[PDB]
Amino acid sequence: GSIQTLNLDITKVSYENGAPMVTVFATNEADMPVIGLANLEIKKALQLIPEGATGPGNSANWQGLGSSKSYVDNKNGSYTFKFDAFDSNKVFNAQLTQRFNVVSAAGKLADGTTVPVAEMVEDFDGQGNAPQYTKNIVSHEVCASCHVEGEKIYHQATEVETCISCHTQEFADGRGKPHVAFSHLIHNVHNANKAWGKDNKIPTVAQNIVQDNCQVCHVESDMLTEAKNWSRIPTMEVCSSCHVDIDFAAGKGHSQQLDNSNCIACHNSDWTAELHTAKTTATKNLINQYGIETTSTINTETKAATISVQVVDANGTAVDLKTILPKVQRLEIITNVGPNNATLGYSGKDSIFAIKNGALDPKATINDAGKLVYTTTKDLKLGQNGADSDTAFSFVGWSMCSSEGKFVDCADPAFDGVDVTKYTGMKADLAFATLSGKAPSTRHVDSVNMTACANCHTAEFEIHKGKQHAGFVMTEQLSHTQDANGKAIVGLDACVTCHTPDGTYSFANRGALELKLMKKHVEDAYGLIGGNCASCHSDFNLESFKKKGALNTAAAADKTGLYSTPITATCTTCHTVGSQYMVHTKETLESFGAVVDGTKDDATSAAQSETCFYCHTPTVADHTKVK
Ligand code: HEC
Ligand code: HEC
Ligand code: HEC
Ligand code: HEC
Ligand code: HEC
Ligand code: HEC
Ligand code: HEC
Ligand code: HEC
Ligand code: HEC
Ligand code: HEC
Ligand SMILES: [Ca+2]
Ligand SMILES: [Ca+2]
Ligand SMILES: [Ca+2]
Ligand SMILES: [Ca+2]
Repeated sequence: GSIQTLNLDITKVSYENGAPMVTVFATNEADMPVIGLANLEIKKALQLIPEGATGPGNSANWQGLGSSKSYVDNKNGSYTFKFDAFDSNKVFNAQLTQRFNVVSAAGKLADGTTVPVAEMVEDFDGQGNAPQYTKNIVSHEVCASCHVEGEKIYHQATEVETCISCHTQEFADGRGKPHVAFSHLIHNVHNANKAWGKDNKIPTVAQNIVQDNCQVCHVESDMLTEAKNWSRIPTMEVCSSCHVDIDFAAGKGHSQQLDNSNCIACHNSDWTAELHTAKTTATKNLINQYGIETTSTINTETKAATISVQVVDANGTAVDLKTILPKVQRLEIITNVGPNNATLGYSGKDSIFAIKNGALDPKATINDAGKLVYTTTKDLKLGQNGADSDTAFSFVGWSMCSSEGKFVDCADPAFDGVDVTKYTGMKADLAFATLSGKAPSTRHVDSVNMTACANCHTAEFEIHKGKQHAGFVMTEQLSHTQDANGKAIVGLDACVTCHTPDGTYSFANRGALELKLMKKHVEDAYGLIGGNCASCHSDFNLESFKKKGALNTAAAADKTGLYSTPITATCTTCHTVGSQYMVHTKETLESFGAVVDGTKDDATSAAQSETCFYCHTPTVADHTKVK
């Protein structure tokens, strides 16, 4: 017995006896009543002091009325709370909005049914009817974009409304610590201008992901009537969380301000909203001005691929590349072979900067039809490694010079791409060709897609933008399949051009795509993701292992490549052999048909000999599952 989702509703609030009696109804995912909850609580009872009541320009704030763990299980899915010590401070005012924060701890019913954590708030007037006014600015869903839903965010709770219900102005005032008010703390912990906590943690990682982008948490909503407070209610307490060098009292960094009375007079909502979103809005507009449509064909005689790039405008109308060449900062074409198991490795792949700072490479031309045309020079070894090796796949990344939200001429032929304020990564593309002229093979894209990446990195993520690459913006341009609802899947299959089974530039980096994303995020995003496979995966495509060969897993002493059988390679990214993270010894893994950091030939020969999935039945919900 296990409940998937515990739903909680406050269905009745009665003040007929003085302190409120609060009834909560608990249901599961099938809307069935949940009887026997042992850890249900009113974590906070609050009332809302309205905007400006504590002084001109000041925020609304949640005044404390107490808490209760005293309830009766009514044996029908409902639970009725009483307060032993309601409103200890004697501040209860029936003219104010009343809030209850209800939490149910993860654990078990008597029958031993597992129950997950649940949290909610609901607001009422002072007689238990619907409320007359609210402070509804954000909703828990925005935090779940980046923080694993149902797990504690830092401490105490899993949903932002619970945080807000404890980290009040009254709480911060009572501790003599303005910074622990939630409206200060939330921006402070994602912004690197000052450290937080006893340890002076500098939020470097949070700053690099959030980038002060208000729209990752402040989202327009009909369900949130105070959503525009982020631009409409400027206060020194909140604005100082990132603007840490102003002293309003002393007029240092700013004209003196002794209260919040005049902030809105100068800091109008339009200006605050525009200035903090201007750069991301401008970049997004630049990215959406142009597209590319890419084709590739194989010469049946020479077995070279010819890649043709059509620039298009926002409407999909042809643009002759000659008209914008002076503003093309880079265009790169990377070609590999065998989309399900790349065969050329990193050193064998075909690659070219066809354009650099307005200059065509001599190997690339613009034809009379205004398309860029480039022919591979590397041996593509088409057809030399089974049916999959009939297909060449070419990834096109490009960038355009830009300044303050406008495209500009690339004025410097040697511009090295380090200063990312001087150009924009544009929409990348993927083109398939076959030697045989049959339909191309394509990689599966049904287990991970760019929608997952975009939850943390935004849809405008210019991947690898800098000295080495133009910046790859991943969109429906390189979609070749739809999901069961007919939505275009934006896959990471193009990334395999470089993220090959042989790795990237070094054999030591687990460069294979099957290893690299999981390696990077277990090392650098563990605080957000940990073991949460669902942060990237809708599914595991375990059938894909039947199309894989050896995967590079290490470098030998002499810098040559060591390889594992593919399931072992994939699991050992996190579960390092010989470490505290892997019970199976090397000898045991070999007993299950694996090659562990051996030769490419031994790993290739054994690649379909692994018995792992006889015992292991991993799902995204539980990757650890065994018979
Ligand atoms: C992605 C765009 C994010 C959204 C939306 C939110 N958070 Fe976040 N948070 C994010 C990162 C990358 C980090 C740094 C993690 C690290 O390992 O350093 C954080 C950090 C926090 C913290 C600090 C605790 C810590 O883990 O360092 C807290 C308390 C926090 N975040 C809370 C939080 C809440 C309540 C959000 C919804 C309003 C929220 N975050 C959104 C990335 C993102
Ligand atoms: C009371 C019931 C709490 C709830 C719910 C949450 N937090 Fe909390 N938090 C609480 C206390 C008593 C303290 C210590 C404050 C102090 O005096 O120093 C904290 C501290 C934090 C901090 C550290 C803040 C800083 O040092 O600048 C963070 C980052 C924090 N809390 C985050 C947080 C989040 C995201 C919550 C919802 C998931 C949350 N807290 C709930 C008490 C309470
Ligand atoms: C999530 C990580 C956030 C980002 C990024 C930004 N804000 Fe935010 N803000 C967030 C929360 C959870 C809250 C508390 C809401 C509540 O119900 O208490 C806020 C609050 C503000 C406020 C206070 C509004 C008020 O009524 O006093 C302002 C003025 C505010 N936020 C502004 C703001 C701006 C300008 C940001 C981009 C630079 C921004 N926020 C980012 C969560 C997050
Ligand atoms: C961190 C999440 C921030 C919060 C909260 C606030 N601001 Fe901010 N502000 C932030 C950044 C990263 C920048 C630079 C923006 C850019 O792209 O140029 C700003 C800038 C300002 C400015 C203009 C710069 C100046 O020198 O005046 C103003 C006037 C400004 N911010 C005001 C402001 C107000 C009134 C806030 C509370 C509502 C506020 N900011 C919060 C980051 C963050
Ligand atoms: C008009 C007379 C003002 C009043 C009243 C307040 N502020 Fe202000 N502020 C004003 C200007 C002209 C600027 C510089 C704008 C620019 O783009 O250069 C500012 C700047 C800020 C900033 C940003 C500081 C920085 O980035 O260096 C913040 C965070 C800020 N102001 C907040 C603020 C608050 C909270 C106020 C009421 C207490 C307030 N300001 C009053 C003009 C005026
Ligand atoms: C939030 C839970 C994340 C999801 C989902 C994905 N990524 Fe991520 N990524 C995340 C963090 C916290 C970091 C480290 C940031 C730091 O400052 O250290 C990363 C790092 C990357 C990098 C490195 C480049 C960078 O811009 O920092 C890349 C290239 C990257 N991530 C790509 C990426 C892709 C393609 C994803 C979908 C498979 C993906 N990430 C998911 C947080 C999160
Ligand atoms: C060749 C032109 C490449 C293409 C196309 C892509 N990547 Fe890459 N990536 C490349 C190298 C040479 C390296 C460094 C060596 C290494 O293997 O680590 C990388 C690195 C990454 C990383 C690690 C963090 C980082 O350095 O940014 C990640 C998470 C990564 N690459 C992801 C990735 C994705 C999602 C791609 C398709 C959108 C992609 N890369 C393409 C070389 C090349
Ligand atoms: C985003 C940062 C990821 C997280 C978190 C996890 N995985 Fe992953 N995984 C990711 C990518 C980009 C790929 C490559 C897809 C490709 O086309 O090669 C993978 C691949 C796997 C595979 C191979 C089978 C497949 O579905 O493609 C397995 C078995 C796999 N990943 C397992 C796995 C587990 C168990 C995770 C949680 C502990 C996990 N992944 C997280 C990106 C990310
Ligand atoms: C990093 C993205 C991971 C990859 C890739 C895989 N696993 Fe994993 N696994 C991971 C974590 C963070 C944890 C929790 C560790 C803990 O605290 O216990 C796990 C756990 C397991 C377990 C249960 C633990 C045990 O001692 O057996 C199993 C059985 C397990 N993982 C299996 C497994 C398999 C078969 C994988 C390849 C398909 C695999 N994991 C990849 C993180 C990651
Ligand atoms: C049945 C006879 C098994 C075969 C065949 C393989 N594994 Fe296994 N594995 C098995 C058990 C009972 C456990 C422990 C489960 C638990 O919850 O404790 C495991 C564990 C792993 C783990 C997790 C390791 C850790 O966290 O310490 C991984 C990554 C793992 N196994 C991988 C794996 C691979 C790659 C195999 C084929 C070569 C393989 N296992 C075979 C049972 C069995
Ligand atoms: Ca209700
Ligand atoms: Ca909830
Ligand atoms: Ca900070
Ligand atoms: Ca295309």
